[PDB]
This record gives sequence, C-alpha cells and structure tokens, in this order.
Amino acid sequence: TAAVTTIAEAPYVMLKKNAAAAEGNAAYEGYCVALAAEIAKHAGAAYAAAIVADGKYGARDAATKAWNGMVGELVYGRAAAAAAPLTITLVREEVIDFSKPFMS
Amino acid sequence: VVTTILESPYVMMKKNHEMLEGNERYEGYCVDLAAEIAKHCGFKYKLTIVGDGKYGARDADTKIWNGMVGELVYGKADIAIAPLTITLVREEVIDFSKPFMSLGISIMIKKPQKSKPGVFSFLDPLAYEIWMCIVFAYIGVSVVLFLVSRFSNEFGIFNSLWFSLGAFMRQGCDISPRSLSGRIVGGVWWFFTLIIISSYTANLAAFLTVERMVSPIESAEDLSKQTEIAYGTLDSGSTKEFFRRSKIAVFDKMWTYMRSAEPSVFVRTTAEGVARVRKSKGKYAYLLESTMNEYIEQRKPCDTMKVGGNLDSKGYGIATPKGSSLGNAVNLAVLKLNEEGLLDKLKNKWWYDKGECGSGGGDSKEKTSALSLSNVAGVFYILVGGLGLAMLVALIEFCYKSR
Amino acid sequence: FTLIIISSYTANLAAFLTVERMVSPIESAEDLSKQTEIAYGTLDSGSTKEFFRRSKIAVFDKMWTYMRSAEPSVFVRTTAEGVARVRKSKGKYAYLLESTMNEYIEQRKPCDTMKVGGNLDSKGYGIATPKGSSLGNAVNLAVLKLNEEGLLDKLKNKW
Amino acid sequence: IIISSYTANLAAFLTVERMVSPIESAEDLAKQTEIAYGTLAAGSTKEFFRRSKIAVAAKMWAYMASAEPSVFAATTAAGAARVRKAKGKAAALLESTMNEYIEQRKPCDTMKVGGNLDSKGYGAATPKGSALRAPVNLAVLKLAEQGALDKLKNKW
Amino acid sequence: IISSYTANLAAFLTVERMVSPIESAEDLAKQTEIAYGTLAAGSTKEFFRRSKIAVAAKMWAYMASAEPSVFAATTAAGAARVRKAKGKAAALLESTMNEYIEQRKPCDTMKVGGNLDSKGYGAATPKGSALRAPVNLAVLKLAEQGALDKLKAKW
Ligand SMILES: O=c1[nH]c2cc(C(F)(F)F)c(N3CCOCC3)cc2n(CP(=O)(O)O)c1=O
Ligand SMILES: O=c1[nH]c2cc(C(F)(F)F)c(N3CCOCC3)cc2n(CP(=O)(O)O)c1=O
Ligand SMILES: O=c1[nH]c2cc(C(F)(F)F)c(N3CCOCC3)cc2n(CP(=O)(O)O)c1=O
Repeated sequence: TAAVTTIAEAPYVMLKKNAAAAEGNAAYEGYCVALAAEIAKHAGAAYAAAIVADGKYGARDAATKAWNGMVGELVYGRAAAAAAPLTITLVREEVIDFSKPFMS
Repeated sequence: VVTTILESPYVMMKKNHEMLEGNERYEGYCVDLAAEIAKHCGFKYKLTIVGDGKYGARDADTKIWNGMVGELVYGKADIAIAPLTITLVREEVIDFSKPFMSLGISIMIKKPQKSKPGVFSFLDPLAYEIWMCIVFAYIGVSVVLFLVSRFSNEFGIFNSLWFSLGAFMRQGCDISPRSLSGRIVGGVWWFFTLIIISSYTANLAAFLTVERMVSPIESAEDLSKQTEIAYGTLDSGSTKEFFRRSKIAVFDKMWTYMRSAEPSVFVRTTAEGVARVRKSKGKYAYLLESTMNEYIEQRKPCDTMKVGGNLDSKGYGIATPKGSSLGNAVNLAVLKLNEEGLLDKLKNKWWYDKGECGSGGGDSKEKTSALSLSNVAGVFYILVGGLGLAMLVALIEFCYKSR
Repeated sequence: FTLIIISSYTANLAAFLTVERMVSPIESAEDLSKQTEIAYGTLDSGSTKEFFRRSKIAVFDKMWTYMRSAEPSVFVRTTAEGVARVRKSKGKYAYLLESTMNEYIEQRKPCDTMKVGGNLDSKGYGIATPKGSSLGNAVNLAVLKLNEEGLLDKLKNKW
Repeated sequence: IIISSYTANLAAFLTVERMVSPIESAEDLAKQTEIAYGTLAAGSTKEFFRRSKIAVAAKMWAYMASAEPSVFAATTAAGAARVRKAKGKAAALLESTMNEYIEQRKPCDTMKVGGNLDSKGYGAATPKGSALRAPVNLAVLKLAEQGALDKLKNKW
Repeated sequence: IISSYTANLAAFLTVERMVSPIESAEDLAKQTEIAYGTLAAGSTKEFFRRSKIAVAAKMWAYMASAEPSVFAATTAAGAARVRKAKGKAAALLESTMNEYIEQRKPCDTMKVGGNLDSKGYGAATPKGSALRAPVNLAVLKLAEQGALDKLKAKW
C-alpha cells in the first residue's frame, strides 16, 4: 500500500458532513480526492489518504534546511504521493520530482 | 545538434537569408530560448532544422516517428527546442520538460466594426418599450381630454387627437382648453412631451459623440447557443480530434453542429481560415491554438481579434531522449527561466514589441462625420408613405361623398 | 436664423458641460511680466534672489523692479512658507524657485501645485574635489560615462 | 435658457456615462491610481512583485511598498472582506484558481477581470527516484487528454 | 431632422474640444499613427540604439522597421519631410537646432515638449595646455553675467 499526503482545507479537499460518522479516507471528499481516485486506476496503487499535520506546503527554513508539510513529508520518506496543489517551482523541483501540471 | 521548426513567430528566416544563414544568425523566439538555455547550460549546439518539416506522429503500419520525434528517438539530434504539444504518445517515447508555455483552443473572430446604419435607425435613442408607451400615452391623453371636454367645447375626438399631436411635435396648438379639467390635461401632457423630446435629443447626442463597439460573441458557451454564426476548425489535427473525442455538453454540441453543416466549414489551412474570417463578415469564427491566434491578431492588417478564454489547456515542451544525460539539465533551467520572468519577457518582446499595431494609439482616435442620407432615409420613406396615404384617403372620402 | 442660433447655443453648452478644459493663467515669464495682475515673489536672499538684481535682460529687469517696490512683502522667508503661500492664495501668487525643487514639490502630496514655463537661466550641479587631489580627474570621466549610459537620468526618473 | 440648459446637461450626463471603461487588465490598473490594490502579507505573490523586474510590475510594487494604510492583507479571508467592504477601492491580487472559486461559490459581490499575469502549475509530486514516478506522469497526461481533469474542475 | 441636427452638432463640438496634441515623448510613444525619424547616422540614432528605456526602446523598435524609411539622410531633408507630411512626420533633432528652425525659418514647424536627454558645448582646449584654467574661468564668468544669454537671445 501507499500513503498519500494532501493538504487539509481548500476548494480542493474538504471535510464532508457527518465526518465523525464516516471513517478512513471516506470521511474526506473534494476535487483532489476525486482526482487521487482516478490516478489509482492508472497506477494500481491501493492507498489511504493521510493529510499533513503541520498544514503548510513547505520550504527549507533559513536557519535549518528542514522541509515542512507535504514537500517535507515526501522527502523524509513518511509518505509518497502528494496528490494536492503543489506549485511546480524550482526549489521544490531540485529536491522532489513532480508530474506534468494537472492545472495551470 | 538540436532540431527546430519553421513556424514564423518561433523560428524565422530573416531578410537576405543567404547572407545570414545557419546557427550563427537566426531569428525567432525559440532561437532566443536556445541561446538562453545554452547560457544557463553551456553546451555545443548546432541549429539543425528538421528535415521532414513537421512534428512527430507514427503510422499504424510503418510504426516510425517522423519530424522532431523521429529526429530524437533515432539519435539523429540531441533535443528539440520548438513547440511540441505535450501529449501521451510523445512523452512515452521522449522525455518532456516542464511546459515552458501553456495555451489552449482560442476563438478567432473578425474585429467588430461599425455596420451600415439600417433603415429605421432614427428611433434608436429610445428603447422599443418607450416608443410603444409614447403611442399609447398619446392615445390615452386625447381620449381623456375628449371625455373631460364632453362632461362639462370643440374638443371632439378628431379635433383633440390633432391638439395632442400638435403639442407633442412642438408645433403650435390651434386651440387651447378653457375649463380647469381640460387645462390640467394640457399642462401635464406639455410637461411629458418636453421631457421626452429632451431625452431623445440628449441620448442621440450621446450615441453620436462616443461610439461603443461590442463583440457579438463572448465565449464558446454562448457561441454554441447562437448558431447564427458559423464557426469552423482546421481540416484534421489536434482541434478536430479534440472535438470529436470531447464529451462535455457544450463541446459535443459544437461538434454535432460542425459535423453536419453545409458548406464545408472546415478549412484546408490556417491561412485560408484567417483569410475567410477576414473576408467574410462577423458570421465566421475560427477555433485555433491560442498562441497562433494571439500572434496573428498583432500582424497587419490587424483586422481580427481573440475573444473568450482557452477551451482546453496544453503546454509546450523541450523534448529530450530518454537516456540523455541532458534530460535533467533542462527541467531545472526551464523552471528557473520561467521563475525569473525571462520567458515572459521574451514572449512579450517577440509578440507585442514586434507588433504591427498598438492598442493605445488608436484607443480613442475619435472622429465625427456628417450624417449621411443613409442614417436618415428611414424618415424620408415614412414621409412619402404618409403623403401617399393622405392622397389615398382623400380619394376615398371624395368617392364616398360623391354618392 | 433663430433655429440655427438656438441649436448652436444648446450644442456648444453641451460641449462645455461634457468635457472641461483647464488653461494655465500664465505660460511663461515674459507674459508674467506683462500681466502684473498676479503677484510673483522669490525667496528673500539667495542666488534665485540676487540674480534678478544683477540682471540686465529687458524682461527680467521689469520682473525685478516690480517686486523691488511692491506691497506687501512678496519675498518669502523660506521655501516652505513660499509653497504654503502659493497653496493658500488661489491664483494671485507665483513662486520663482530652482527647477529641481519645483519638479520635486509638484510630485509630493497634496499635488496642489505645478510648474509652468521653461527655465529662466541655466546652472549646473557638480561633484566638488580639492585642487591637488588625485581623485580630481577620476570623477570627470565617471560623471560623463554615467550621463552617457542613461543611468543618471534613470536615477532621477526613478527617485 | 432653462430648457436649453436642461437638455445640454442631460446630454453631458449621458455622454460621460457612455464613455466608462472598467479596469480590465493589469496595465489599466497600474496607470490608474484611484483604486488601491493589495497582495497577501507573505506569500509567493508578494515575493513575485519584489523580485519582479517589469516596469509595470515594478510600478505596482513601488506603490504597494508605501501606502497610508496597509494595502497588504494578513489573511486571504481578510483580503476578500476588504475588497467587499471597500466598494471598489480595494483590488486583491490572488491566484487565478482561488479567484474563480470565490467569484463563483461565494455570494457574487466580487468578480475576476483580466487574464492572469504569470504562469505556474500543480503537479502530483512523488518522492525523488520512486518506483511510481512514471505511472503517475502517464496517469496525469492521460487524464488531461480524456478531460477527466476538466470535467472535475467544471464540477467543484 | 431638427433633433438629429442639434445632436450631431453637439457631437462635433464635444469631440473637437477633447483633442490633445502630442506634447511629450510618452504621448508620441503611446500614439502609433504618425511616424518619427532621426538622421541616418548621428549621435541621436546611436542614442536610441544604445538606450535602454521602455519608452525609448519602444520607439527604437518602431523606427527599426517601417514600410517607408523613417530615417532621413540630411537634416535639411528631415525638415522638408515634416513640412510635406502635414503632421505625419515628427523629426527628433537637438534642441538648439529645433529652436533655430522654428524661429529663423518660415513658421511651418514648432518644437513641443521638453528635451529628453542632456548635453553641453564647451570651448575645448588641447590636453594639458596653458589656456585651460583661464578659458574655464572666462566661460563661467560669461555665463554668470548673462553674456551667453544675451547672445543666444540675439541670434
Ligand atoms: O505551492 C503553493 N500552493 C498554493 C496553493 C494555494 C491554494 F491552493 F490556492 F490555497 C495558495 N493560495 C492562493 C492565495 O491565497 C491563499 C492560498 C497558495 C499556494 N502557494 C503560494 P503560498 O501563498 O506561499 O502558499 C504555493 O506556493
Ligand atoms: O505537436 C504539434 N505541435 C503543433 C504546434 C503548432 C503551433 F504551435 F502552431 F506551431 C501547430 N499549428 C497550429 C496552427 O498554427 C500552425 C501550426 C500544430 C502542431 N501540431 C499539429 P495539431 O495536431 O494540429 O496541433 C502538433 O501535432
Ligand atoms: O550651491 C547651492 N546649492 C543649492 C541647492 C539648493 C537645492 F538644490 F534646492 F537643494 C538650494 N535650495 C533652493 C530652494 O530649495 C531648497 C534649497 C540652494 C542652494 N544654494 C543656496 P542659493 O545660493 O540661494 O541657490 C546654493 O548656494
């Protein structure tokens, strides 16, 4: 299995009503959850959505080169696929490998 | 050894190509891109234009790539600094950069220019509802004046309709009401006519002073609904295949229309398409790649324009064969060029600075001309019609009274 | 005749109300000397003041012998008081200052003033250096190159 | 005199109202100075303007750097509120997707005008050198072809 | 007919009233339908080529390519081209020559707008000569007493 790292709140991924009633990834619904279902059928991954805890997208802190959030949760091996709106930028690119944009 | 292609705004042959030929002297947006990608990643490159002259594609039986894909899969050249629509098939055989330019299927229409003033244009300064309300207000005022002068006195219906009409057209009145209740009606109708005539004159002056042109169609969501304007693609390619493979409601409608429509709306080539848009009136709209449309609307005669957003987004890449050690040396440089604001500056210069026309110079450029007979003749027709009608009713009354 | 005249009056009045044109009451210093309805004053003592005394050009001698004998005191204690007086009086006061200070002032808030007319007499700003310095000739060439590169103009434009 | 005056001033009203041009692009907003525009406090949009080397962009940054009130907004929720309360005085500069979400799935007090100034995208990133690095690039490229990436946007 | 005579007359008067002549270089940059040309080879064309200014580069991009040759071979030709063009041509020459032509020539032309760049004339002396300091003093003292402003206002 694989663990996905999406951000918590946006127009993209949200908490559906009766969040306590539902369990697992099914408690969560949004655009980038509907997407991260489609990609499964094209790559075969059987996953379980796992939102970043810090709630930041991520940058190497000036004092300490420690990436935060999803781009952090990826580098340190905590979880693989970042099915969420990460802007394709140079600094993230030199550390992590993206895909082609799904939105511009 | 990098390929290219001959598209005019991207890689062009300058004046006297014989004197200035080869990598030493080329002009184009992709040329400056190659120069900068070498400045960031120093390497030996020689501008070897593709021999086939077209972009990649594979024949079902031949199963070979041709153009800037065949020149790359078969080791004929290093990379391809040219517009490649990133797609599934091409990626499966090459390694694509991050898109250095994003685009879509724009909508091309002829620039909206002032039409010939139609017959019956004189009643434009006031809406239709106001004209109808004026007619029925006149017929209401005359009836009420008649009833008032015939409760309590030559204000019969015929002789009161004439008074109301005379008071509206600013011509002096033959007679005037004498009672109080007739004078109230007279006064309020005088006020009404004064306000309406002032409003008509003022709004007409506004129409003549500042002219305001509106695009007949704004977006494809409304271009599908219109259907009085014929819109067409190229013969076959990304655009036609996209429309046939589409499944969204609006796009499926815009394909069902064009699949069954006469004459041949699909155009043989983009030059013929733009020529057809320019030659015809605003009844033809052309659906092409956003970049080509933006470029075309800048060159002379600047008779066209781009309307509406991009229908479907796809980007352009910098191809590189899979095993190349240069494969990862281009992603990072493209991202840095995009982030520095250099690629945007390059496109801005190459497209607007080398622009045949500018928007600001002709922004107002306002000039006023004398009202030609075409604007007015809609009232000359009514005048002569009224005269003919008057002679007709005169003869009818004469014949009826003779017997 | 009456139809044409009334139409002309209404149309021209509509033009007056629609687009408005504002004209500067005074254009240049020659016309300012000719008018003399507007009182124009300098700073009390300085180059911009001593210039008019030691001036023999026809117009400038008039513009001095006017303000030489006129009441009340047009001459202002300081440039801040001069600009305040110009802002206060609606149109009766015109101030004659250095071109650069005028251009700078008209850019600051509340932007209630403006500079009209060309420069009356030309001066220059330099970069002083004592006579025996070995830096004396290392600044001429730098200034000329900065001027020629379009960099000094870029600097003034920006700031 | 009074009737001629009424007609003339009415014509002035109508003519002036007819030549009204709303702020449609970034250049028009740059030249015009009546409306104040403010980015977020700290983000990629402000750093863009600071690092911007375009005269029109620098003109905005020179304006946004110094203003009698703080044109900058601390939170994007605050930025939306400031524009609504300012009644045309505030013109936020946010990313295109959020702008299109706010003008659509929020009470329509605001709208998006003019094309976006810069470009960027959202990849579905994977850890460097991972085994599923490609069968995600292929997945995204096929989804964008079949429109499943464009049906979904038109939905939410 | 009377209503549409009065309305169109108001249109003429309003439009004629809101007309703005090309006053500065920025206005000539935004405007695009009249052509401006410099000398074929001089300190002003090389100025534009070496200049890096959004407005100036916009002009240079304009003057680089034009269906007629905007550049003029001789300054006498440049003056004639503007006169015959009836407002189409807008020469770009040094301020002093502009002020001489608009004044001591039949007034078909005029100078509008402040000068774009700065220059200066000097009574030069050979490098390391004994007539350097006294000539510098002579020029400065002449300018202080206006003997350079009385002379310019004369010729
Ligand atoms: O990778 C990034 N992804 C981002 C995703 C979003 C959004 F999805 F829209 F929430 C936003 N917003 C737009 C502006 O209002 C606040 C939220 C910014 C992003 N930024 C720049 P940040 O402002 O530094 O986070 C990134 O760099
Ligand atoms: O990979 C491709 N890249 C392409 C790039 C371009 C352009 F960007 F314009 F250079 C164009 N044109 C569109 C109309 O203007 C002239 C040519 C076609 C391309 N096609 C063929 P399609 O399938 O019709 O898009 C490809 O296959
Ligand atoms: O060398 C001199 N350089 C000067 C430069 C300036 C300015 F450029 F403006 F800073 C001024 N001001 C004029 C009004 O605005 C504020 C002060 C005075 C100067 N003076 C005194 P002056 O003799 O009265 O001209 C000099 O002597």
